[PDB]
Amino acid sequence: SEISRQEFQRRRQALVEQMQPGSAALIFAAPEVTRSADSEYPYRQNSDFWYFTGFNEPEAVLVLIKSDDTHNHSVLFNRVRDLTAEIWFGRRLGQDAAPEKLGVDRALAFSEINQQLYQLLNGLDVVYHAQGEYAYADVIVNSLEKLRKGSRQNLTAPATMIDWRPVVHEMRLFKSPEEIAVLRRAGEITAMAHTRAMEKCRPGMFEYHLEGEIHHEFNRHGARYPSYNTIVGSGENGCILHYTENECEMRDGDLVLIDAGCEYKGYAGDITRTFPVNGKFTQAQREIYDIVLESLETSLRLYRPGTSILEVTGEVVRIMVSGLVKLGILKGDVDELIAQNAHRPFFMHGLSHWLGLDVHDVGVYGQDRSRILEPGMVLTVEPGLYIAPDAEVPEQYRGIGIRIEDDIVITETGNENLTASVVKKPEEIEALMVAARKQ
Amino acid sequence: SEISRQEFQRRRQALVEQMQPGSAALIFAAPEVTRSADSEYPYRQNSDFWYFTGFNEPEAVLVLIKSDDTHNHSVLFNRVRDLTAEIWFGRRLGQDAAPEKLGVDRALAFSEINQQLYQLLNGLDVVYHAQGEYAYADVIVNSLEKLRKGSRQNLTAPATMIDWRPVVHEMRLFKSPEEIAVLRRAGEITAMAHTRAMEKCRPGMFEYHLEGEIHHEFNRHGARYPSYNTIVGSGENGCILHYTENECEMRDGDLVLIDAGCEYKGYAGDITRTFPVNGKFTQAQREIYDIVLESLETSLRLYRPGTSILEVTGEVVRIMVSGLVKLGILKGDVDELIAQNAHRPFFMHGLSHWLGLDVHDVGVYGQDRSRILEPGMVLTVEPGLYIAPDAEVPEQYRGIGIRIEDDIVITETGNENLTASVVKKPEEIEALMVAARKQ
Amino acid sequence: SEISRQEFQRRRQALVEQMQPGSAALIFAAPEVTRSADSEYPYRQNSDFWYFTGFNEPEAVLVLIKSDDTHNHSVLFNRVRDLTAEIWFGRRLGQDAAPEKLGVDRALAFSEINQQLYQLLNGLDVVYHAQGEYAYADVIVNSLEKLRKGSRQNLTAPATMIDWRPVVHEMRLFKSPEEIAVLRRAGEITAMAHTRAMEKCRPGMFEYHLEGEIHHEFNRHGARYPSYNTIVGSGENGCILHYTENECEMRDGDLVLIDAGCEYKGYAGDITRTFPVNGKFTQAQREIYDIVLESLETSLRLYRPGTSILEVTGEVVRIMVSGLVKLGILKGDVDELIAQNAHRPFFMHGLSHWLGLDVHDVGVYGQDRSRILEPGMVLTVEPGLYIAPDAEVPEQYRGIGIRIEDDIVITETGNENLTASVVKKPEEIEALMVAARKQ
Amino acid sequence: SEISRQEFQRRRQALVEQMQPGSAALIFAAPEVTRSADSEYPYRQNSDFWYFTGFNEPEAVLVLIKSDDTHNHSVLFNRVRDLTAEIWFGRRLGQDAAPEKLGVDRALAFSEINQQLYQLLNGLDVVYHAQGEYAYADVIVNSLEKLRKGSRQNLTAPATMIDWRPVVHEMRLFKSPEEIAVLRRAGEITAMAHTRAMEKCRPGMFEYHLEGEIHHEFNRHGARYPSYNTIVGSGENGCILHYTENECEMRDGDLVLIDAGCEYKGYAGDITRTFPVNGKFTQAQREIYDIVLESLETSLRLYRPGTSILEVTGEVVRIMVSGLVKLGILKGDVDELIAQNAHRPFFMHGLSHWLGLDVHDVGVYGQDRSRILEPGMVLTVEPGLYIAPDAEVPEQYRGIGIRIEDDIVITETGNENLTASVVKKPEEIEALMVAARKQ
Ligand SMILES: [Mn+2]
Ligand SMILES: [Mn+2]
Ligand SMILES: [Mn+2]
Ligand SMILES: [Mn+2]
Ligand SMILES: [Mn+2]
Ligand SMILES: [Mn+2]
Ligand SMILES: [Mn+2]
Ligand SMILES: [Mn+2]
Repeated sequence: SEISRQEFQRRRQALVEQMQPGSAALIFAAPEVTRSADSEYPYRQNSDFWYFTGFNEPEAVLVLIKSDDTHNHSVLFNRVRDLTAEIWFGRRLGQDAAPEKLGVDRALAFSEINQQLYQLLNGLDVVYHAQGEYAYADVIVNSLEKLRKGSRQNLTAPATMIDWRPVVHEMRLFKSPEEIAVLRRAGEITAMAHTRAMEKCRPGMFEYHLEGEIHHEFNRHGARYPSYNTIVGSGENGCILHYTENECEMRDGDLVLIDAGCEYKGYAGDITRTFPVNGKFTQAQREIYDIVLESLETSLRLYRPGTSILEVTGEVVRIMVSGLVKLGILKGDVDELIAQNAHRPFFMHGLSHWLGLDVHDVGVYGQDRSRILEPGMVLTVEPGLYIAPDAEVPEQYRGIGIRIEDDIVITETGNENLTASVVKKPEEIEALMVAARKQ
Repeated sequence: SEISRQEFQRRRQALVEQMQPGSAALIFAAPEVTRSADSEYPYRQNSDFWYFTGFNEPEAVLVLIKSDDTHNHSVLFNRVRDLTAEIWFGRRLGQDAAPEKLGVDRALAFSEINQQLYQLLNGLDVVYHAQGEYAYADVIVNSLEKLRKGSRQNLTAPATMIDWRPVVHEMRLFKSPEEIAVLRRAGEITAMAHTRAMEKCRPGMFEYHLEGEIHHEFNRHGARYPSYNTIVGSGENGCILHYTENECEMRDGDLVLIDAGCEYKGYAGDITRTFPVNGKFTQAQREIYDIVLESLETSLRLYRPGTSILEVTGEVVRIMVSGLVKLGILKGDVDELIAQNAHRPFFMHGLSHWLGLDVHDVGVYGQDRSRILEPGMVLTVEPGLYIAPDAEVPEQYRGIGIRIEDDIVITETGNENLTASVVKKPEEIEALMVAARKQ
Repeated sequence: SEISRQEFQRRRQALVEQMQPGSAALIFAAPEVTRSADSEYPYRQNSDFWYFTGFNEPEAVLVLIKSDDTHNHSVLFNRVRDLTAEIWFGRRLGQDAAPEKLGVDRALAFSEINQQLYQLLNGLDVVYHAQGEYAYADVIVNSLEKLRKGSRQNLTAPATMIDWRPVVHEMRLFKSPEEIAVLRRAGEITAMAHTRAMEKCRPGMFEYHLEGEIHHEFNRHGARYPSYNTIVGSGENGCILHYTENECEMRDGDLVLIDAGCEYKGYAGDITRTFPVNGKFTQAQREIYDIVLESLETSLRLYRPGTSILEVTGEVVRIMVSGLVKLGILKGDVDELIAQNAHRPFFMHGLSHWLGLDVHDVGVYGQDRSRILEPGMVLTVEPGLYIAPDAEVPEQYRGIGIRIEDDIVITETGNENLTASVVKKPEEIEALMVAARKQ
Repeated sequence: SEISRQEFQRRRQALVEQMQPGSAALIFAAPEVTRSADSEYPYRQNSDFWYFTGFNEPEAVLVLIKSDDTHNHSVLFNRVRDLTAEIWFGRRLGQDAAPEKLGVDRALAFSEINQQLYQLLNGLDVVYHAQGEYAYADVIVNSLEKLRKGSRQNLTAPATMIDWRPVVHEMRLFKSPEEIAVLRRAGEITAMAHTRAMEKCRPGMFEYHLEGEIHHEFNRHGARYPSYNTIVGSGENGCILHYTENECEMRDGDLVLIDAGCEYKGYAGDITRTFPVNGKFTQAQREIYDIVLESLETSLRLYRPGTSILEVTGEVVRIMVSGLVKLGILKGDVDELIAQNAHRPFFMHGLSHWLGLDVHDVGVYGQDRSRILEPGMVLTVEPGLYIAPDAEVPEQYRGIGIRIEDDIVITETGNENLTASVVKKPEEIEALMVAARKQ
């Protein structure tokens, strides 16, 4: 599944629809980035620029001009076709093929941006620009100065600049059926990688070995890159939320927390599964795992239109405090403990965040993530309990870090879980591992 | 194999040895880099900062102070130990453990760099700084302005600034036995990945599938990342030197050029192998492959102390022109054709480049890469012939891109080939592929 | 005459009136400026910041907040009272006395601007800021980034930024009776300086001597500084529009063009008078002077509400071409010559420009300065003829540069000439000079 | 008197003499500076650029190239001759006339600086550049990056950058006989201005009136601009060291402290004289004035080769403490009071500073201004006593600010006072004022 040219065009029309007449929206591509000396990291297009073009080249600017309420057109600045630059670094779309290919009205060489942009903004009343996103973009836009100082040439600069991100990000917050299909495939690809990791894990292997298995699985399904740096934290490393070293050998008797997700057609998969390295939870590991699983299951039953992340979080907190008191990790009255946020040393992050072109996707959460949920919103559900190796708790719980994380989409009557194809019930994990351990 | 703390210390002493008395050398860590929004690319330490520390954290500065000819000491500025930043993002070395761990005399918090640096440069005569490398580094160093304007406080700024790169890069150009062992392991890891790719390749698979196989092989041996973006160009894509899209399905009857190398302990492996997708070279494919192979073999026999890349290139050019004339691709007198650089449309890059902490390693080449080779120098050997799909040559050669690339180390009496463990003779490639194709 | 605190307040209310509810206008002071090393030029406040405050200190920002349609208040950031900085450099208004003194509601220390500004813009919908005026102002305003990234702290940034200059400059274009009184005094002060210069001029004196006389006259009336760099161009120097060297000794038989105006209470006086150095126009000097004077007189009769600078310019051009044809300087048909802009080599600048807090005052001119004139507009009237020393014209006209420039205010039924108190009719100039030359 | 072309050439040769072979010194002109909107302050050339050229145009760079120990040449980048830019703003030297005029070997258009500079620095070992002086200069110099990255074009960048200021400023610290003649004329011009001010001062005049008299006197002698902003502090304003408002009406019975100096041929005059507004010192005014005068006279007797500013300051401090104890302003033992720096609340600045192309001239002072004085050094001598209007001292001394400041040149056997032509003994001041007050 993917996002076609037609949908990119619809998104552009939806923005223009919200734009004032006599205005221009400017959307810039991500700059290339250095890894070391003259080598660069694999190119990652800006999420917002991608959302409107599906074009993976740097040095490109999308210009949406709304002359009036009926008249509007698009202009793309992109790298010119160059034979020696292409023989060396790869093919370029160029200007001739851009209009038909992307669905834009015109295409100009990026090399001419400073000679053409001011001419496109001349006499407009508003310019929509995401100021402060990229320094090179700001330099180009600020160079407005030509218009401001060009009255003798009969040039006028738009006196209003509006940040298009709040509107674009609210658009991104609500997925189209096509986007949900893409995310559904990403969740499925990420689930297969996690299953594979569970089936490959053996005491003595290095944490990065599971990362290697996961990235090979992402790749074979057409998702070349992870949507974020893979986390493989065994033993004490599981208490580090974003532990990315993945350098320790995995110990017999320790749990391993895997946080990994692919990037398929620009969209993020986001899955976390914690399981025993030897295929068998110990009693103390199983006791913490149960609290985190109930937190997840209860959340999955509750998430729906009408509720909110904040509301569902209160349910998880009560589940957590209850279990921590029962195990002896917390001491006191449940309601009193809840009132003093006593769960915080063991659960210090949020239960959810939006999911889309970015793993921590754009969109307003409302204070304390209280915004009412509506169909089309995609988010993660990732309770966790992390007992520090030196926490003042019963000895057998120290160094246990557990998180169990799925990706869901709010539907008309609940939510659809995009990553339930990888097991999370302890007996199922053990059963899965036991079958793999026998060949 | 690896580079221990002792060797990092020796390198620091070797720099100090070359430094003037009453001076300070400043070496900055690479800044973290954004991939998208709030997600960052996997951290890659600056090669020069790594060369002297083996420390993989950002926001760190190595300060080597040479008080006089007998007295010198080191100061490291690095991120302070922070409990909440570590619970979230990972462990930090901190200041207490830095001296013993890295072998530096003192360690100060990076947060105090602007309050301490000027005090360290006060009254020195020279400051060695790689100006223009990183903007943040330049801002810190330029803020010298405190010393210049602080005469009333009895402060004086060094009036001389020397770029330490020419000296450090000349150091990097000559590998220690330990570095050669690391590169030898990197060449071996990269060769196993290429062998694996040859054995997995089947018509119909996508170019990125081979990239997935290669990166999984790098990973299992402890080389998490490639030293450069993997190139898998089948058919016409083989004529694009650094084709990294790797998006086309591989065709029965086409050749596939794979350019890939791992990064092991900071060092680059750099291997290219071109072979038939179906396990069998066609006559026309075999005819071009032979010219490129002879170019490589002859070069491997010749490379040694006393010669140069330029000198060996002349040998390759004659081999190329000779074969292109014999095949009908070039027309005329060999010596006349050589004199007019007639091979250039088919071989447009250099035969070698240095290899080390960077795939295109630092070090002076001499005009036209004429510097006399000496033991300890590591370089690649990567003749290639690329016949454009529209080249005015016999129809059967169009769209053929071939490159065969090994990594070598110049020794006292020749060179040691670090990547010969992956086959390159056509019968050997076919034999290898034929055995894999039967299971 | 001057502009009191009440008027500065009215101007602030008039801006707020035009502002949208839920917005803030930011107006920054001019930065101090270096003359050489550690010495600075005499401080000149930004015209727009002055227009709203009458406050002559650097490091100050005026913040006008419009909470809604009925509620609005002002906050001033200004240098804190410091005993040692004041003993050395001068008194500072400080925060305690600012509210009453300037008429603002609150005053905060400039040192706290970055800790307070974002708090003042939090939750507003619009921020009016003159982007690109001062780099330091832009850095402060862009540091919006705190609001954008502070959603977890419940902070929101205004998504709209509007340039307040077009509105403020349109305000500045129309003078209040008080401003016209100030400009009237400035025109009178500048006229006395020009009269003094005419009465002091003697062959052999240096051009800068007249500049010295002029600046001494400005000073004695309370106008310490010129509104622009004084121009004293004798002989060939008169053909250089903004000749400011004023280094040549004045020759018997040459004309001297003086362009000078004071800055009184922030407003510009702008007067040009050209006269013979020896007190007597030669026939050739008198013949060119007559054309320029008729151009000025005709313009002074015509300027009124309903007409425009462009319209009056056409009248001047016909006068010029007519006289140049009659003298032999131009050859051909008057109407044909006018049609080919044949006067341009001799009159290459505009006839008028606005006058106010800046000598070349803000305000839209309309294409080709065609905007219809209205009461309250202040402008200059400064025809000129400059015959280059090598111009292909009758020998006796070469090296003659003449300009005669007055400042006027458009009234309900014409214009009031603010600088007619300094003579411009040749017989009057000669009469004036002849009387001075006898003591 | 002035500095001719030959001397500018000698200075350039003296720098080249101290430069290493295979190097280039870069000296940039001061950028033009905005006063308001499109009007600029009168141009002030950078002191160091002036010191080597005597050229008063912006957008110019002096390049001194020392090929070896015998071979060296100069290249000047300066604004090209442009007919329309000159008709409007003034004449430009241009490239054709530059070599002969300034005495440089070649002159190139400033517009070509980025295409030519790197070519001039190619292959050199050292570049002398005053980093951080001007941002535009740094941008030009840093754009070295072309050389660093141009090895394939056979370009090499100098690896050493040396700040030429310490050497140039040490040169500037020692005046040539010609420079001393210029400073002698500047001191004489400034003394006539101060005499004029004393003779014009009358109760009721405004402080800025004396500033007007002073600047008119500077001007008539060919010193158009002050070397620093004129200070005219009457009454309590005299206790503000650099009071430049000069806005108060001068009161009968108050003292007026005038700090003013001209800028003649680039050099600074620097004189301070404090006298009664009504021509008669009161007893309390006379008692403080005597302490400051003795401090000055004693210093003038002492200043010579072999001593230092620090040494002479100790003499002044004893004189001050002695007189303050005798008047009742200080209480205690003189030696004890001196030991606790009890004079500091009344004398808080230094006794001297260097004088030359900058009023606070370049040159190393040594810790606490202890550098041994040598012939050729020019400095000021400006003891002062400032009793705050609220100081806990006898009522009659409050609000008295007095400073008496001369400019001297250290000679072989003492010093020559360059500004003694304006009276400083109280009876002489009164006598001077009394004669002027009668007409
Ligand atoms: Mn996750
Ligand atoms: Mn997540
Ligand atoms: Mn390669
Ligand atoms: Mn290579
Ligand atoms: Mn004028
Ligand atoms: Mn004018
Ligand atoms: Mn002074
Ligand atoms: Mn002084």
